[PDB]
Amino acid sequence: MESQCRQNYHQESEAGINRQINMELYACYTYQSMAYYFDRDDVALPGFSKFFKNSSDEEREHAEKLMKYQNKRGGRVVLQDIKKPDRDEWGTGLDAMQVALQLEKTVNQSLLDLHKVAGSHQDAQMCDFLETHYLEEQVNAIKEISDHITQLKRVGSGLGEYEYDRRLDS
Amino acid sequence: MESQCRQNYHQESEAGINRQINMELYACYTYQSMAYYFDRDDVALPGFSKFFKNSSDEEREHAEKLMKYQNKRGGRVVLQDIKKPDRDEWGTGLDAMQVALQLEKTVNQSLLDLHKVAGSHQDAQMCDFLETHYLEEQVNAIKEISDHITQLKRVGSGLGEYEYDRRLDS
Amino acid sequence: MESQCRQNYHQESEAGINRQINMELYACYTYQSMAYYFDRDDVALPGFSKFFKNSSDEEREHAEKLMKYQNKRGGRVVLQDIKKPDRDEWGTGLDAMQVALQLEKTVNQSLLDLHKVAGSHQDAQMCDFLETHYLEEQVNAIKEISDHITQLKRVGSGLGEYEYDRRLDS
Amino acid sequence: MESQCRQNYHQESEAGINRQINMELYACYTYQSMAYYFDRDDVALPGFSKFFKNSSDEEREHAEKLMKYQNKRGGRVVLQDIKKPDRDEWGTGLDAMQVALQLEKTVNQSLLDLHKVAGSHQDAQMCDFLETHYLEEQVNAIKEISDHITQLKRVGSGLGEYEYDRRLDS
Amino acid sequence: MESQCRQNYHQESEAGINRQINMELYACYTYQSMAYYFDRDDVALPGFSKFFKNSSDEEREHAEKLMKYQNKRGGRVVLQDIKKPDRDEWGTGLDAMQVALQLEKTVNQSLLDLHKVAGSHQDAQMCDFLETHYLEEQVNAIKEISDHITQLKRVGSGLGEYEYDRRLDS
Amino acid sequence: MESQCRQNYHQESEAGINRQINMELYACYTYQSMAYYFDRDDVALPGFSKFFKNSSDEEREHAEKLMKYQNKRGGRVVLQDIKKPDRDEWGTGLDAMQVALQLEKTVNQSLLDLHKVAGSHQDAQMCDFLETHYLEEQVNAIKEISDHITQLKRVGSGLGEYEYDRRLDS
Ligand SMILES: [Fe+3]
Ligand SMILES: [Fe+3]
Ligand SMILES: [Fe+3]
Ligand SMILES: [Fe+3]
Ligand SMILES: [Fe+3]
Ligand SMILES: [Fe+3]
Repeated sequence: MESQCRQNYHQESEAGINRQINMELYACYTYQSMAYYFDRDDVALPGFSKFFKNSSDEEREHAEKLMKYQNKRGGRVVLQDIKKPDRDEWGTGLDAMQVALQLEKTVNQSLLDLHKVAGSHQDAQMCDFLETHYLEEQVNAIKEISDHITQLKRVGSGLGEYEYDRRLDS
Repeated sequence: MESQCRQNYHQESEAGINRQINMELYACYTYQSMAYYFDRDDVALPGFSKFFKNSSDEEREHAEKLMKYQNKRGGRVVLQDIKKPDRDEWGTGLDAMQVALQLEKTVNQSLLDLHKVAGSHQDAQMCDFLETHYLEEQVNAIKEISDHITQLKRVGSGLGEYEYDRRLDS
Repeated sequence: MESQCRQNYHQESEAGINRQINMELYACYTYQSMAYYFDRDDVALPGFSKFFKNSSDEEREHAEKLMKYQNKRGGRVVLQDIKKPDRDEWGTGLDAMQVALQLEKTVNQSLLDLHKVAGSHQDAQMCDFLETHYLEEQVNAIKEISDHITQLKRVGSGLGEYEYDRRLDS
Repeated sequence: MESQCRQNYHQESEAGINRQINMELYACYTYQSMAYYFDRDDVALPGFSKFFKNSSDEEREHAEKLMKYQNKRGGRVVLQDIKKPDRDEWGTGLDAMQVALQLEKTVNQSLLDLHKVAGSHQDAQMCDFLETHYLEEQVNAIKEISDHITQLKRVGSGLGEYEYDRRLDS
Repeated sequence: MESQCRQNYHQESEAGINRQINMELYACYTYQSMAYYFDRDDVALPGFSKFFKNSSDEEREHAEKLMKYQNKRGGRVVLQDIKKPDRDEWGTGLDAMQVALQLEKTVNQSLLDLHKVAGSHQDAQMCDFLETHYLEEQVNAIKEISDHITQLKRVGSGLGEYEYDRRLDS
Repeated sequence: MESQCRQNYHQESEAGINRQINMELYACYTYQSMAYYFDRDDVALPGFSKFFKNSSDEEREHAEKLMKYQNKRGGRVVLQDIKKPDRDEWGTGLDAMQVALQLEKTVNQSLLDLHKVAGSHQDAQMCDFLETHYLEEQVNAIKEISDHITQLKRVGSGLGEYEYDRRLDS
């Protein structure tokens, strides 16, 4: 029952998209966890909460665009369990930004590996789709989070973290 | 490290909220699956796709409001794996609406059991929170989906399903 | 042929809603009678006429919302005769307001008994529906009519009743 | 205590108006029944529901205009029981439209008999009142419902009934 | 001289409302004290001053709504002395927020005890009134003040307290 | 710890302001009592209710301006119990206006005694503050209430009191 759409779309690329979908949803869930961690009364950093809630929404949007792409190419979406996040509590604002940077680098490596799979099969359209809609945003997200980390080291604990939280809330 | 917020909030109610969060996220994931199933080129029902994408977004919003409520009361959000949906393909529009009705009844029973836990501990605020923000919407959602099922039986397969899809897309 | 909607909805609650529907329609009919009584040429109190016509319309709206609720829960609307009002003529403005207070207290007692039936079966949603959409309005209506009665005793017969009629017409 | 208004108003005409009031209220109640029948989850025809709810409201308005007319002429409104509708369930859309046509013809015959009573007593004003505000609308209502019946026979059961329901909802 | 309004309103519930009125007025007075404490020239924290003045106004509004409710149900408002606040000076911003949290928890416990009295007498309307207009706001107020306390511990004394004062003034 | 603000501010004037604060709050409480007395279902005079609620709010505003003035001058606000009002019920509209006149004259005498204390210590600014913001308003309030009393004697009991209530509600 090969899809009437399918053309130049390798089954390895199709499986890679399904793998990437689960990875994006995993990142979504971790950011959702962080968002409500910073909403705890004994944490109470609403700027960090908003930053990670927005990051969560953006990851969900990335996953759904991959689901849409899967269908466009005639592939078939196959979902797996979304594994719960690595921690239940995420420390300081700086701690969570550090985790976010490693998470974004993990998603980026996964996308770079997916791009290699697509290129190996001369899937020129899928390569450009990944470059345009995924790879550029990862480079921007990693730079932005790195800037946040550097600034959070500069301002220090206590009042410094409070002031940076105001910046994220603004 | 009992939260400075906590008052009249039983640990059984707190665990019940965490259980309900995972249930809402599970329903979210199933609706997300259906949404992109109806986006398949060999299904191609964009009205059903939109209906289930919106249902998915609403379930996500319900889960996040429970996470917010957990924090308001001084409880602690503890997330578990989001289990993948029961199926990979969802049949006809009528088939998927039937599954949706059973899913909504499952979430509703779970909320009714949660309300009993809250009432047992005379958690009057949590009872009203659940009634106002969860129980009324479940009654409306179940009626709406039941209406859809009846109409989909009336219009039948083929052109009938196409016409009802237009109604959901409108 | 149990409705596909039905969940946590006891047949005693379903019969109680049908009983309440007939009670609301009965109150509607009595207020309609009063409205056109005060439109008689030998009564000629257009403010009282308008007050009771509006009360009649509100009772009709309450009955229809119960019919809608019956359907939402999967119950089945069963209508009975609407008994004609207790009188054909309603006396003075004060007389009719006194009858209205007893009528509203009768409807309120009936709703309070219905709420007990719902609570007995742990129908948490139906309890909140009745509290939100019926019980609060009864408390307000009873206070408002009691205020009217006190004022009508203050102003007395003749010119006093005329002046209060202007207030209701305003 | 003959009303100071009364002139050229026969007691037979006055009783006939009271009879007609009860007939209009009866039709109101039957249409109200149909409206909430089509709101059942196992019927789920919101266009038919709206059509009969509007018909119900129009019958109520006709009854109240007769009550107003009774008072204008110096007659006295005397209300009777409103008998419950002939059925609890009304079948298909076509079935209910058929019942509506017979109901409207029954009300029309009753008004035609009332017009004869008025004319017999040379009540020229009451004849014109009935012609202008009741008889013309009955002819229009009967034609409109007959058109609906013919169209519902044309479109047939299933998808046809669904499409006509959309027309009534529009 | 039982009020013509009174229905399903127990004298224990009526006394409980009068007790709650005095409690709300007491909280009002304490917040008023704090507001003008932070207006002292040797304290000079106008953001904290505004926060507690607004809290004072909200407590006054809660008390007046209970007085209004007492009258709605046919109970009789009986006022007692408003006891002066526990202190004349309230320390640091953090100190006063700590006192506010304990004050709000005291009012909340009192309302929860009042809700139990109402429920014991199956006063369904009064239960919902308390849940809707009092209990939800207490949960929100306690969370908000707890967030303030956590943030004030984070920012520390001196410049930190000044910066948080700006936040409350904003 | 004499305030850095303090200049030409005698401790007798400072104690007098604290005494006046408690007097204004006492008047506030009495007017609040009257406001909800006229909201009783067996009193039901909403114009009088509004008049005394507004008078209550104005007394509260006067007290807070004295608290603000205390701080401006470097004095220290010291609050005492607010004694409950002299009565629980306030009779007729005329009765309550009579009590209001005596209350306003009591507050006025207290302010006149405070002005003497200030003048004795050549506190020229405090004298002008009291004249501008307190003494003129007392003369206006006493005249206005006296006019109300005279009018309420003119219109008499029953319909007259009702008509004057409309004037206060306007
Ligand atoms: Fe992503
Ligand atoms: Fe949900
Ligand atoms: Fe009603
Ligand atoms: Fe008619
Ligand atoms: Fe309060
Ligand atoms: Fe004053």
